[PDB]
Amino acid sequence: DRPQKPFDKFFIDYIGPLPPSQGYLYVLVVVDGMTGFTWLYPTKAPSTSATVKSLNVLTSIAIPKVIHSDQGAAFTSSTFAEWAKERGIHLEFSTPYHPQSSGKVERKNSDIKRLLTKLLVGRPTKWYDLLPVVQLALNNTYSPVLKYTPHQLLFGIDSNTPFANQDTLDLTREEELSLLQEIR
Amino acid sequence: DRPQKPFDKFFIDYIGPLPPSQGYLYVLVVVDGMTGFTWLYPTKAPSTSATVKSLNVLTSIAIPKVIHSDQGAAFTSSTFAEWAKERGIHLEFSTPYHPQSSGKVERKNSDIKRLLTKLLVGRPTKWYDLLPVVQLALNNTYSPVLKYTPHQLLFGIDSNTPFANQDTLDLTREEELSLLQEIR
Amino acid sequence: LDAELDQLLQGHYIKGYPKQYTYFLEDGKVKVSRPEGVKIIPPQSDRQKIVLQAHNLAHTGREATLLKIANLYWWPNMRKDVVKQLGRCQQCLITNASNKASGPILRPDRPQKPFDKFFIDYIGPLPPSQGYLYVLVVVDGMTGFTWLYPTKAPSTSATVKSLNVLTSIAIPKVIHSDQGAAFTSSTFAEWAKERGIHLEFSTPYHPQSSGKVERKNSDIKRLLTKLLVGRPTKWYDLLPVVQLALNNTYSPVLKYTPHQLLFGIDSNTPFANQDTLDLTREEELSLLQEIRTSLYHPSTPPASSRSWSPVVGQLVQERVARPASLRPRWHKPSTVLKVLNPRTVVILDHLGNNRTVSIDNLKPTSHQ
Amino acid sequence: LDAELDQLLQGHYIKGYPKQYTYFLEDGKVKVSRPEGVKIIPPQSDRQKIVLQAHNLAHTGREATLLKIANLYWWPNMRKDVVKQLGRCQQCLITNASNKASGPILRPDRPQKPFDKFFIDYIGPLPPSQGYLYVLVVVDGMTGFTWLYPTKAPSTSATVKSLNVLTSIAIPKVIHSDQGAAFTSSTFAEWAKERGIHLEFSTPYHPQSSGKVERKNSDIKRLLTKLLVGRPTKWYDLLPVVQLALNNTYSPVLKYTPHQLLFGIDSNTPFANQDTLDLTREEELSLLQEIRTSLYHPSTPPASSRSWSPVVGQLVQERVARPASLRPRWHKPSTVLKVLNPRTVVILDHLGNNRTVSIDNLKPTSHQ
DNA sequence: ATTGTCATGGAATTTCGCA
DNA sequence: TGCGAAATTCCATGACA
DNA sequence: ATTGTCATGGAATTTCGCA
DNA sequence: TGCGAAATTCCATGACA
Ligand SMILES: O=C(NO)c1cc2c3ccccc3n(Cc3ccc(F)cc3)c2cn1
Ligand SMILES: O=C(NO)c1cc2c3ccccc3n(Cc3ccc(F)cc3)c2cn1
Ligand SMILES: [Mg+2]
Ligand SMILES: [Mg+2]
Ligand SMILES: [Mg+2]
Ligand SMILES: [Mg+2]
Ligand SMILES: [N+]
Ligand SMILES: [N+]
Ligand SMILES: [Zn+2]
Ligand SMILES: [Zn+2]
Repeated sequence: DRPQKPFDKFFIDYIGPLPPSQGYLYVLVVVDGMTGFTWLYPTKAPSTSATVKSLNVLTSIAIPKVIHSDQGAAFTSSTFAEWAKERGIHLEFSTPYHPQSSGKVERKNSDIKRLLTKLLVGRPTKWYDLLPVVQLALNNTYSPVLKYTPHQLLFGIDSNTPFANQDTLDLTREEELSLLQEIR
Repeated sequence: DRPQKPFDKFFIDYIGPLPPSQGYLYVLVVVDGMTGFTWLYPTKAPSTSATVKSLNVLTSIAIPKVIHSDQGAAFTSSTFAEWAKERGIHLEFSTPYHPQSSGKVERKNSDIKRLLTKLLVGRPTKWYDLLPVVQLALNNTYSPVLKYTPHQLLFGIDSNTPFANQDTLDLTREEELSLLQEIR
Repeated sequence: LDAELDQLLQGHYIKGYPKQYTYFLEDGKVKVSRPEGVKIIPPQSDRQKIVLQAHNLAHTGREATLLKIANLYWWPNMRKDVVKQLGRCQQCLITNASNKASGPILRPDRPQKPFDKFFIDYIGPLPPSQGYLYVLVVVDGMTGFTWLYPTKAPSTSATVKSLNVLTSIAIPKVIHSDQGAAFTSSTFAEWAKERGIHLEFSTPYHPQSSGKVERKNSDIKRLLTKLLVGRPTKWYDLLPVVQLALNNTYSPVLKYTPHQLLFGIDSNTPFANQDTLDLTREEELSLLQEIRTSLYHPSTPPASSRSWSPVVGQLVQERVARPASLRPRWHKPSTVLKVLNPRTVVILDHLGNNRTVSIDNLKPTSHQ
Repeated sequence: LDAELDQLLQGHYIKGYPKQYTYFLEDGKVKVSRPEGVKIIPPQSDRQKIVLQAHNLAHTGREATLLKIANLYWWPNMRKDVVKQLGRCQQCLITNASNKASGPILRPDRPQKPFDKFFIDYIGPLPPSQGYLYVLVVVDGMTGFTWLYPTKAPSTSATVKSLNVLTSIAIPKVIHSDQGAAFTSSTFAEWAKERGIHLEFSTPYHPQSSGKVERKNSDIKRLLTKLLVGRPTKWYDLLPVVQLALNNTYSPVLKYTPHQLLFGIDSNTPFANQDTLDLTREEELSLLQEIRTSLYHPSTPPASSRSWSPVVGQLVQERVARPASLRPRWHKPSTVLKVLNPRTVVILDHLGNNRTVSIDNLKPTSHQ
């Protein structure tokens, strides 16, 4: 079997609902399977429509051979299937209630959820503007298993924004109570 | 003494009043002394002003060393003198009541008066439009004394409008009575 | 197609398919093992479709299209099928630029006599001066002698008024102009016929053709500019001065001013040449006739290394004159009917009208 | 002046005046009998005035001015006094064209890495499409990889919105742009500093300098044109297609697509190259690093036979950018302060401000 | 303180298939 | 060890206003 | 059925003044 | 029958949008 490559597989999923930011509520998350590279797209809904609009941007840069998702309504619609067929993209679904990715991708998705949460608290409404920096962080984050960041694996070069501080990512005692005040 | 040349001397004079044509009443007549070449300019008056305007056109093509005139008011004004001084043109006047040109010029001026008269009768009011053709006639008219037309002497070539009919120039019996009807 | 490939798989030789490579079946497709790798050999009946798909991605030319195809496929003489499609892509044909230069320019003979040919043209619009916006420029071909008339519009009517004044002096055999509205109107046609003047027109959108007057426009504007430095642009009152100034200016290659070429003697202007003071007028006109014939004439330059020259029957395309944004710069292919000279042709424009056209507004249709 | 001419008339030798011609008095003026005829020798104190009168008739250059003077006068080294005046005629200096070409162009090194340098620029206005009129074009210098964003105006604000999206992917060391309003605003300066991005600007009015992106503009417009043939110009929905189409198109000289140069492997697009299927990603990136270094680089062409190159202290003139009708095309002479490279200089503009300027927008002031 | 670029399709040159 | 033809490379031309 | 042109100022070449 | 310097000629360059 041939070695794993970038564009072999994109793992997609939604995150939200979130607090409104510039009128957006969700985040489509795309992670390349081989590199761990992450693209984020703000949507107004987890619909087929919003997914198609967002992936249209991404797929005008690179097209994946296979997209992997859970059985979210947006991903199992025949519209979304029609869309993928047009681009020669094979669709792939995890079985219901049993999501499987790969270690790399599961770990990556965890970082994303946690990183978002950390930065949303204090400014739960200003996250739209923060998406670019969130991505650069995730993509210039060192992979313990491989010797390299997703940036390095995607482009074959060091980045001009190396994130030297392997960060806390954990909620400080202040932020813990600040988050228990926003929910109330 | 050096041979006579074009631009050596321009003989100028007015003709009119004439019947109004496109609002014009007079004709400034300019005849080169050496070639017999004739330029005509329609004016509204025999003034220094109209003379200056008209000669400004002509002198933007060629400048004469000497202008010759009778002692018409337009030509003896100090404005007209000032004008000639600016262009390095020497002014020259015939003595009052005794006009002198040269045979060639006297003969030429006669042709002009007669030619005008012939063509004005029947259409005394349409002469403005006829000035161009009048000039081509006069300038492509063979000089008995020299072997050449003024066109030929000015430019050193045959013309594309040779006036082959040495014309009547005399009033036909019809035109004689037509002219004795316009005066009445 | 399938017959060719069948006979191939059993080790028989087909013309085009080199015998020394191994050809086989796999995944239901005929393959071959070439130095660069293993490529699919599609059946001939599939190849046109493939070339077309490759070409259509970005509407690429020969090599850029080939490089896509060679990624997956191999067959004999691939580029031959690529080129076949390039010559049938209406969109590439009318949108792409030419990469072949026009043949070297003609240097027409100088008119033999003053008044043989006028070149006329308009300059403007200019800043308004006394309510005037244009200048009619009339250049006698042989002498360069120039007349200037201010106008309110580049109209036939202002052209006719001005030329009636000019032609008081002499009538020219020919007047050469571009295809401006002013000169192509039937009112102007009549005005010319009336006087036995023949109208000659530049090919469309090719000001080189009125080069004589266009070039004079340059000197006129240039001298006007200098005279107007640090003052408001009141050019109306300067036309007469400019006219006189330029008619009396030496051309260093000729060593004569246009005035001298016209009259064979300077008028009473500053620095008048006095050399013929002792000649009779007739002796003077004699030396003039001789000066006029011996004037320097430039010759046709060398062709550039990749020029083209028109041939009767050639497919060629006319340049779109005023192409809208994001619209093609070329018309559809058309045929060279007659080759009037090496830089001028008559084409049949697929409508089809006869058009007389400069090769500068043409490209030879690519890929035959 | 009068002393020189006096000592001359009595047959004594003066340096400059050849001894073999006869010099005499007549009409109150010193004359001389030269092969071409008899000329007046004006006193030195009169000569500047004469040259000036001759020059001012039509503001003529060296020979055309000389030929007027030689009509009446002779003195030693006439052209030397002619040239002296030519170099002092403010009007000729700022109005005339140059007859010396720029030195041969530089071919800057290709950026070493993707994201080392972006070249950005606007295209438009275009026919309105969904209320959009411009396209922001971003070209990575090393790869040619291009991003396209539709905008309503070539504003800083639309630039910032688009680049925030782009730089989600990676942040570049340098962004190179022209001096458009969009990129020179302090809002854009701040946006760049915030991210450690260095702003680099083209010399003014010199799009060659953004050649990388200008050239990409061509392909973009060209492909849009082809796709829009015989349909209305709805380009908005085609930008994504064009972007993808062009990033995946081979450059025949390089033999790589910009996508390949960026990622070292084709994505799932038509005719994807499969050559590295058996390499590990790391082996693939290794072959990529090697491909990136060995890419064809063009060299500086031969100088044209009459080019000039700037020298510190030279009087030179900057081209007027948007010259009004009948107004000079050049600024007043100014001085070359520093020669940044053979095609780029700093001048002091008589005000005087330092300006960094392309030699293409300069001429060397004539006659020293 | 900054600097031209590169698709294109005939022609030139090189390589291939075969001997 | 050399031939004819195909493949590849070269590069002038023009256009990004 | 029509077609480039020519001022310009450094450099190249030729001619001049003298011997 | 030759030298240095001046005069003349040559001609690439760019602009008439
Ligand atoms: O008279 C005209 N129309 O009626 C006209 C039209 C153009 C024109 C159009 C487009 C670009 C340049 C143009 N130039 C300057 C030019 C002049 C002479 C040349 F050889 C080359 C260019 C023109 C001059 N006159
Ligand atoms: O981006 C721009 N301004 O902000 C801009 C301005 C010009 C421009 C101005 C005048 C004439 C032509 C011009 N081109 C075409 C071009 C492009 C590349 C070259 F090398 C040469 C010309 C431009 C492109 N872009
Ligand atoms: Mg015109
Ligand atoms: Mg014109
Ligand atoms: Mg720009
Ligand atoms: Mg641009
Ligand atoms: N000719
Ligand atoms: N460089
Ligand atoms: Zn095409
Ligand atoms: Zn001047």
